[PDB]
Amino acid sequence: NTASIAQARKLVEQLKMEANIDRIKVSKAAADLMAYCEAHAKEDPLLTPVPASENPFR
Amino acid sequence: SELDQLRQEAEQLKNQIRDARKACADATLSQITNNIDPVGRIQMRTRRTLRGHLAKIYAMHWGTDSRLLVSASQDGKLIIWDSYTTNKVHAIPLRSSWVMTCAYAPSGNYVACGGLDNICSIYNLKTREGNVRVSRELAGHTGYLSCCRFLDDNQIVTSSGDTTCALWDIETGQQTTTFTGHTGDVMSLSLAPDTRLFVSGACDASAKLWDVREGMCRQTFTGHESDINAICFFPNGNAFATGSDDATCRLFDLRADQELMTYSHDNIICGITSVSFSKSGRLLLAGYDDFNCNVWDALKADRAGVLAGHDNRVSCLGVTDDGMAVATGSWDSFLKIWN
Amino acid sequence: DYGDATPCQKVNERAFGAQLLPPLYSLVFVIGLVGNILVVLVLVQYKRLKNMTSIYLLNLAISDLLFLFTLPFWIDYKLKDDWVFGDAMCKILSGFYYTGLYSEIFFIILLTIDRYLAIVHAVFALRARTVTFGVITSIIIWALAILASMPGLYFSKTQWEFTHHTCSLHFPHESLREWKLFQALKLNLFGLVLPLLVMIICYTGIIKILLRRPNEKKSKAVRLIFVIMIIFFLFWTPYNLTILISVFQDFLFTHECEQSRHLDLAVQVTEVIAYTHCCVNPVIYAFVGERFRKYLRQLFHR
Amino acid sequence: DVQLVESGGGLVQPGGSRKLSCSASGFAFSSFGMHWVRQAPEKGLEWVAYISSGSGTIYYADTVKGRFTISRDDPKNTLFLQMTSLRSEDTAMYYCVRSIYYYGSSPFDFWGQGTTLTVSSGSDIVMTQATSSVPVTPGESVSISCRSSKSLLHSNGNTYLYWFLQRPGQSPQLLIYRMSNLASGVPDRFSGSGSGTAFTLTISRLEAEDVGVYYCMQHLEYPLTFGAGTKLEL
Amino acid sequence: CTLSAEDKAAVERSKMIDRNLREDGEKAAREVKLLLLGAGESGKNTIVKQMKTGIVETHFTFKDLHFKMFDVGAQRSERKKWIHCFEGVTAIIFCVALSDYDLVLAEDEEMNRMHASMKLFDSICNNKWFTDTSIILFLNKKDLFEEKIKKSPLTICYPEYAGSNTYEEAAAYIQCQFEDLNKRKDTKEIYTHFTCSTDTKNVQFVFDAVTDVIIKNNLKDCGLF
Amino acid sequence: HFAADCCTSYISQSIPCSLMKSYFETSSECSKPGVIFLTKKGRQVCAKPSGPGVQDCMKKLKPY
Ligand SMILES: CC(C)CCC[C@@H](C)[C@H]1CC[C@H]2[C@@H]3CC=C4C[C@@H](O)CC[C@]4(C)[C@H]3CC[C@]12C
Repeated sequence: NTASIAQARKLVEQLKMEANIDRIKVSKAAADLMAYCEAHAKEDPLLTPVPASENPFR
Repeated sequence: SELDQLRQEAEQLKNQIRDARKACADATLSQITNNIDPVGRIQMRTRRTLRGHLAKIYAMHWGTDSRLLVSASQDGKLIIWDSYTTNKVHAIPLRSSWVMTCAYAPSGNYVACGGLDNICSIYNLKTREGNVRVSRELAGHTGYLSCCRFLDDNQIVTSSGDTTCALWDIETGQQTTTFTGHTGDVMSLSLAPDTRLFVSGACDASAKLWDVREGMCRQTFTGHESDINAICFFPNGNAFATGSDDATCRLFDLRADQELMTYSHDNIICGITSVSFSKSGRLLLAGYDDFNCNVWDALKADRAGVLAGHDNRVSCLGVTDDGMAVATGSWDSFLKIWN
Repeated sequence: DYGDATPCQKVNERAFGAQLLPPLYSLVFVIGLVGNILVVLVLVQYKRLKNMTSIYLLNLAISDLLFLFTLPFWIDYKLKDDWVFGDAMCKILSGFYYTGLYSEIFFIILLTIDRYLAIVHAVFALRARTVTFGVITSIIIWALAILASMPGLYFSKTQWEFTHHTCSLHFPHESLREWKLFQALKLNLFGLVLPLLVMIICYTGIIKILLRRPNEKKSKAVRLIFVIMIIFFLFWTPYNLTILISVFQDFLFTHECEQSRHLDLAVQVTEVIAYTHCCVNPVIYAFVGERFRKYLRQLFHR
Repeated sequence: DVQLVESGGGLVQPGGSRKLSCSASGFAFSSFGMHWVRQAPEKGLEWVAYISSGSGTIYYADTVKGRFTISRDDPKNTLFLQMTSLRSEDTAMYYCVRSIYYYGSSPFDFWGQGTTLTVSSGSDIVMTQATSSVPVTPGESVSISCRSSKSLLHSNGNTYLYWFLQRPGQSPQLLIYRMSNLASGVPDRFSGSGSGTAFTLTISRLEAEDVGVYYCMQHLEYPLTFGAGTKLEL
Repeated sequence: CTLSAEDKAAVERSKMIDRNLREDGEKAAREVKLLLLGAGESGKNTIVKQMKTGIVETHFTFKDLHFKMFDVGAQRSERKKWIHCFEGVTAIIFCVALSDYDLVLAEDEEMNRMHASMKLFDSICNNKWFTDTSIILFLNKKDLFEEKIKKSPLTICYPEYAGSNTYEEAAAYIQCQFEDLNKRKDTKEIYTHFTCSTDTKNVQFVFDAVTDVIIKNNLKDCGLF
Repeated sequence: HFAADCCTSYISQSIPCSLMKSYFETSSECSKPGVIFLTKKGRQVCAKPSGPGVQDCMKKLKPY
């Protein structure tokens, strides 16, 4: 049945495009997320709660 | 046998991809965030309770203005809430009471819902007549509608039990792009902050990064042992978190194409229904079948806090765009705002 | 000259009663109060699950609490052999006592009719067993209890016996017999005849349904129904019979002062007997159900 | 289309009774609260009566209190005003006004055509429009002012100022429904700004159709008080 | 009261919304919910016709009682993802075809249709969401069974059968085989009816079974259980 | 019910109210009404409320 071969091909090209991807080391991606979290630390009301005068749900 | 040759080609391609991923893993997130000061104890408190739904709540979505909410229950009701005063702004009767998802448009002009009817209904909030009307009905899926998200007033993305996703032009009612490649039911969607990519998680224990404009799958991520029920983007768009029936949350990085961190506990044996990040991305909030919500330190993978107060399964979460509050909704028919 | 008629002093019977009544009253009070406050705390919290049965059971608990509230004052009166309170206090306590009695009985009747509608007319009960009707019928029942408690409040007063005080009803002269007959018969026909008749009819219907295509749980429910009827009958018939005899103690007894003191002892003992039904009710109507125990366990765990 | 058509206005003797009716078409009448506003031949708008959606709250101005009754029949979509003990001051053109209230809503957004009634023979906020008339030429920017007795800024953060335009021979049209909030179908040329007790409406690139009388209203508390009216000419 | 005029009007609107929600909930609580399940297509459509592409809802009224029946056929997705949506259903109506014992699935040749029906019944009956809900079982096409049992022995599907090849014992055996799958016999009942393409009493049977379920729930509420 | 003291018989002739200290109207508990009296020597006395002179002198006695 040609359907099985067609499905297998489509999977083969999908893995072909997935294989040719430029990847970076994890040591740099982790550094990027850590830097993003450090840069926006003070803007997070859930991590550093704001005074009750500035809380719309007080 | 051509089929055997194709299968062996696929296997060796998968081996090559795994080898490249292993070659890119020179360190782990845990050995880099080792020197970070821990968050401490997160103690959030209920500021509002939203009453009026008379059945299990399945979905909620925050407005862009961080005051307005839409929630959907098996009453056959959509409710739009003012969270500051607890006033009900709108109550929308649904043609089918089996809703599983709801979305609120970034402009604030439209609300979307759908479920076991296989249809995505788009509702106009701002009419001259003064009532909410059905703007459009989007048909074309053959399995239940599990998640929908607006790109603008005219484009919306939906995921289904078809194993497919679909991008729709609302004006014409026609399906503009179809995203195929999953083998099990797609349960969740999350849009990138720049709205040019999807992540979708499915019942085949896989997540897939999609390109909206081309309609082709950019990347595939695996690692869970069971169905992925929830997925959410990191605030900068370079990572996403997934929640599953196996009780673990996982962090995946797009550029490194790997899994970075796992959030699990020995005392947690239930599935995860929903995940969300805070504004800075440092806290990962997940709702459980243990009838509550956990707050994880997304860089340490430590448990930082607990939100208890629901008498049934926590089904839906949300964080406001400015990060002031969290909203939780459960099967006990209540919504709670936390600060 | 007055050396022909002399009253007999019931000091021996008062002394004996002071030693037997309070030691049982204290246990009745503690058990009934803990049970009924527990029932109220459990029922108040579930707002959503409120139905007409919850309304009736809550009001039954309130009635029992009122009646057990009168008990400490009576305990004190028995212990100190004197009334240390005012006339207004006597009137308020009599009103509270008869209100608790009559409201308890009427709310038991309401619970029985609720059960009859829920089981025998289950389809019809969908449109009838609503919280609004529960609240209204509760208002009428409380009004009827207050109206039936009027003679107690109107006639009761305190008067002085020779270094002590007594709260008594003190009905008008030359008409004690007719008013005692009226009050005894209202207690008899609204305490036994009407409640027992309602229980017989309603539980006959309920047991008739439970025994078609029987199960183990239905047999257990039938057993519980029989227990309820037997407990009500044996706890309330003694008191009512002794009251009805006490009304006509003149003719029935061939002698007096050696026998109506025995009658007085009988009255105090059946008083406790009828008093303990306020303790029995939370067990009978609240504790046996699975949902009540389950939500009670949730109350402990929260 | 949204439509309010009014009837029952005519010549009447003093001390008589007349009943005004306002049929509603093209919208959900039950959802909207309804107001009656009158304009005398002196042409200053005055609020008269308010009936809420569901009839829960009814408010009346002091002048008409006790002689005027406001009622609504939701199934037939009709608003009624019953007037008794009619006085010469009562002669005016009466307007049915639509008004809905929720977070982010736009009240006073549609006005009726109006009907003419002819009669033969201290804590209120005062709204002050200093300039009676402004001669204008098309293409220039024009600023209109509205001073207020008390600050209109509530503790919520809302300033309860409304701007209306009445063109010659037409009913008033809403322009700015809260200070700096622009109504639907209204060009971006109109802008509103102010603080506390001082207010301003700015028109840029003025056009011919802008000619008319501009009114300013407060919605902070009842009774609702209008400004005197500023006229644009030429 | 520290509220603007428009804030008070907004609260009044919210209160009216509350009253509308309460009225809708009161109307909703007084109707019967029925989940209609069947392996393949047994008699399901005929049952729906007698009692009168996602979930299909059917409304009807019998003897002053309102019934809503939900057909989840044509939903070919993982059942364990949407079955919990019917946790609070009043009853489950399960349709099984009696004539479909010798036949095969026609998708997989080895498995009999009756065994597939029994597997579906076992999955539904012992499902964790349906612990305390009852099942009304309809054994359809009995007349077509009558013509087939007298030639085709039932041993084709149930080899352990040791009775006579006539319809009384065959039907009793099938009913017993289905009821023996109930692994929670102290909490839920199974009501079995033998019906046909031309029967008028199926709605009456459903009404009686639902009356029993309502009485049982009232017993649980009143405290007699 | 506290088993109050009450009379079982009445005096045939009018009680001289001069030989008295105090009076009591009998409680409702006993079958038949009476009025208790206390004399100088202290042994108790009673008669019908509608007797010959009980209501004539009962006011003349006061708790003072
Ligand atoms: C002896 C006197 C003081 C008794 C006075 C009792 C009256 C005034 C009080 C005592 C018990 C009360 C009831 C207790 C609980 C309920 C159930 C509630 O959902 C509706 C109101 C209702 C029905 C209350 C109404 C007020 C009530 C009837």
